[PDB]
Amino acid sequence: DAMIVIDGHGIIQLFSTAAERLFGWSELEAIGQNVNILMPEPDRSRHDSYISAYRTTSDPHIIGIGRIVTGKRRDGTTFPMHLSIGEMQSGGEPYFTGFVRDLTEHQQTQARLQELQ
Amino acid sequence: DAMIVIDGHGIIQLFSTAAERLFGWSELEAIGQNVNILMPEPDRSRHDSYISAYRTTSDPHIIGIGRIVTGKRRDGTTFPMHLSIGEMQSGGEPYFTGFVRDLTEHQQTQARLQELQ
Amino acid sequence: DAMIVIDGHGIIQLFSTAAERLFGWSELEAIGQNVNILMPEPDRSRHDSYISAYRTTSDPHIIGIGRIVTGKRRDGTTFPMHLSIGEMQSGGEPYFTGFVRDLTEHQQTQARLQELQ
Amino acid sequence: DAMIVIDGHGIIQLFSTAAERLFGWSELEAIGQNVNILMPEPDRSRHDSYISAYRTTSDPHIIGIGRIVTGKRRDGTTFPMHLSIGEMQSGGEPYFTGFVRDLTEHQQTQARLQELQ
Amino acid sequence: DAMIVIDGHGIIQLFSTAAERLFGWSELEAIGQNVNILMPEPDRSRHDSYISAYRTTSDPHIIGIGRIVTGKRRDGTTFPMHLSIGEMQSGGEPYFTGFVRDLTEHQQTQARLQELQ
Amino acid sequence: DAMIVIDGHGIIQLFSTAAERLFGWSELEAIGQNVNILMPEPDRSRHDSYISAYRTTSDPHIIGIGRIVTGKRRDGTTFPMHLSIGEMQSGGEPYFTGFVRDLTEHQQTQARLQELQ
Ligand code: HEM
Ligand code: HEM
Ligand code: HEM
Ligand code: HEM
Ligand code: HEM
Ligand code: HEM
Repeated sequence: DAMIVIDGHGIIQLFSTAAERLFGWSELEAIGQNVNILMPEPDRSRHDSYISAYRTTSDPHIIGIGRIVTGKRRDGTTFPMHLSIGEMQSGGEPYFTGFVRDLTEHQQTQARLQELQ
Repeated sequence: DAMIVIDGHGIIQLFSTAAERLFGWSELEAIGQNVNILMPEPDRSRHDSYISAYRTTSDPHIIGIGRIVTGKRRDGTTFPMHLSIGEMQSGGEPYFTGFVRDLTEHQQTQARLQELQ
Repeated sequence: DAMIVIDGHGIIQLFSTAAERLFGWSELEAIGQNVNILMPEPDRSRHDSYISAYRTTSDPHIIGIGRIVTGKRRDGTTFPMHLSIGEMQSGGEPYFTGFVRDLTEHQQTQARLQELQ
Repeated sequence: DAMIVIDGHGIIQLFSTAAERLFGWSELEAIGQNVNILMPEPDRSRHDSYISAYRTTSDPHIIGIGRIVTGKRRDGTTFPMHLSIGEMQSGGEPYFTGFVRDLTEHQQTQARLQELQ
Repeated sequence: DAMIVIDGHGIIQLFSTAAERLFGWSELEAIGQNVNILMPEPDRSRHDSYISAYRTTSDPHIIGIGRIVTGKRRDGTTFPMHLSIGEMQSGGEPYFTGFVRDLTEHQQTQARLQELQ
Repeated sequence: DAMIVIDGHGIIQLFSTAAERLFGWSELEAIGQNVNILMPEPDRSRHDSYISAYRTTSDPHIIGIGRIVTGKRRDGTTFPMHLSIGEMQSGGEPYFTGFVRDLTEHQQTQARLQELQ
């Protein structure tokens, strides 16, 4: 699956090839942008508050738990995806790694089985 | 899973043992019959048009894509199944191979999990 | 997954560690109790009749078939689980083995994919 | 896979259907016999010492670890199998559960791949 | 995996796309050729005798059993593969279906793990 | 599995929790060290030449191919592992991501099956 690394403020630092395939942004396009560009509203506007809340409280909601969420492609289409977040440290500052698993195929098979009785 | 081979007009040429188990027709019973006997209406009556449309346009809908569809047993019961279609040539004429995966178990587990809250 | 063994009257004889983790009862707590404590009503009150009906008729409903059912934890929360039942004999009397697979994760992933369009 | 339950002295108390298929002994034949009948020498003669050593020291070698060992069928043929052992208590005495996974297929595929260059 | 269909004399009748990828022969190249071109000697020269022996005796060695064998590519390189054979009838004559699973990756991983201690 | 990120000179920039578990080095201990500390000789001394050779030639040996290699823990024990390498760019410089899959379990099961006939 796809891999993204962000700094303590949600800025994309590293964007894997698979992330380019999934989200539609090239590495140069994605790096330097806030990770919130990869999700729809309301999560998009709230994303910084999610990171800030974790830095303040150290209380995890997805970190070490995982969660299926809605992601957004550059073309504006949305998709279901599983998200796991790793916490790292480099040069005195926090960095977060995001592993993204596209569940579009799963969602469609399930809806199709439901739709066929 | 089950395997069927048809000629360019939808006539069953080869019918595997697993196809006999799934559809309820023996090989001798199935061979020489149109593949449309394995599906309910409206697909059943439209099936020849689907094959003819592909021979004319060469524009695929399931070939090289795959699709979950409703199949029909000889006893008249229907079931969800995944279908993949391979295109072959033998003695100057087109033949199509169909690989069928019975998704009855999957559909029932899913409906049951949904029904139990 | 979890394993439980009961006598011909539904009394728990053996309760695996994994069963302790899933149901919330320790082995000493569970042993000597009727297996009906592991399920909600109406199955709970009917459970003895299910065992008695099998001893009389020898007609199986889950034995050698399997079934997804709702189980109940000691804290009173319910969960979906797959149940397989094995039939054994020891010292002239019937014993039944129950293999339990927790499908909570499966049910939640499915509901979540459905809820996200 | 196969399931066996023994008392604190290695006597078979319960023998699943799958264990009957794998080992070649029927449930009535197996129950009341020492579990050592299911393995070749030298493990066979040493088996009681393995159980006794655990009761004395409480130091596990397979319990909670697992191990691939050589098992023996009634017809005298041997096979590789994975063994996991669960420890239980019933009516003041220890009982042990053995889950057996036949690895014959695995061993043969591996030897065959090795033998074909 | 790859699929091939032969007549009662070992002549290739149908050759799937995946078979073209695995063996190196195109469908037109393969059709009309004996299936023995897909294996090295000594199996190659003996192959007709294997089919003839089955037609005479009806005693199976791979049919309904399966077997890992050495296959051969057009470029002359050999590889390990699993073979399953289905028996069919069409227009009064026997046809055989061969499902081929390339085990090159498996063999190499295994040899590599062995070579690294 | 484990994840490591290095700069264009083999210096560890990010070291995941799973990498800490596998290699035995904490993140602070690993960061700033050359990736060659994670492998035995001769690869260890040659590692810089492997990276330099890729920067010069752009000719891949593991990048986009994968390879099972011998890794080394801090305690000095070695293990078989599968390695996949991703190539990234950040702030005008190349970075490489390494995904490490511990194959110790696989190697031991295989050796054990071989050793038991
Ligand atoms: C692309 C789609 C994504 C969506 C829709 C999403 C959404 C969310 C949500 C709902 C939360 C928790 C808020 C709460 O429940 O109170 C969260 C937290 C967080 N996310 Fe994202 N996220 C996405 C991607 C990412 C990625 C790729 C990373 C890392 C590279 C990341 C880093 C974080 C961090 C560091 C937190 C705070 C820690 C925590 O609450 O566990 N997110 N996000
Ligand atoms: C048994 C249940 C089946 C059902 C319900 C079914 C239904 C369909 C549908 C919906 C289409 C596409 C029409 C469209 O979207 O415009 C199609 C096309 C086609 N099917 Fe079937 N099919 C079945 C089995 C098979 C089998 C077993 C074969 C081959 C042996 C086969 C051969 C073809 C061919 C050659 C086409 C045209 C190519 C294409 O559109 O990709 N079908 N079928
Ligand atoms: C914990 C949740 C469980 C639930 C909700 C449950 C429910 C049921 C149901 C619905 C039936 C069949 C009644 C019918 O369809 O007519 C049944 C039968 C039976 N159950 Fe349970 N069961 C549970 C656990 C167990 C366990 C762990 C065992 C064995 C240790 C067990 C032993 C049996 C036996 C012996 C029968 C009769 C045989 C048969 O009908 O196949 N049950 N149960
Ligand atoms: C059938 C083939 C079997 C073989 C070859 C085998 C062999 C062994 C070996 C090698 C040990 C450890 C001795 C040591 O390393 O010091 C052991 C221990 C033990 N085994 Fe077996 N065993 C078999 C089946 C079983 C089964 C089915 C059970 C339970 C039903 C069982 C119960 C135990 C117990 C309770 C111990 C002592 C606890 C421990 O050392 O972890 N064994 N066995
Ligand atoms: C390409 C590599 C292949 C090799 C090395 C191979 C080798 C063999 C061997 C060793 C036997 C059994 C002889 C014996 O043990 O006495 C056999 C039998 C047979 N094979 Fe092949 N085979 C290959 C492919 C195929 C394919 C693709 C088909 C069908 C399309 C096929 C059809 C048959 C038939 C019909 C028999 C006789 C039935 C039986 O003995 O079970 N073979 N082959
Ligand atoms: C820890 C055990 C490792 C071993 C034994 C190892 C060994 C090797 C070997 C044998 C080569 C290719 C030399 C050749 O065949 O000519 C290579 C190349 C390379 N490795 Fe490592 N490696 C390890 C870990 C890593 C990690 C974790 C990374 C990245 C974070 C990495 C980055 C690279 C790069 C960038 C190349 C050059 C590109 C290429 O040849 O494809 N290595 N390594």
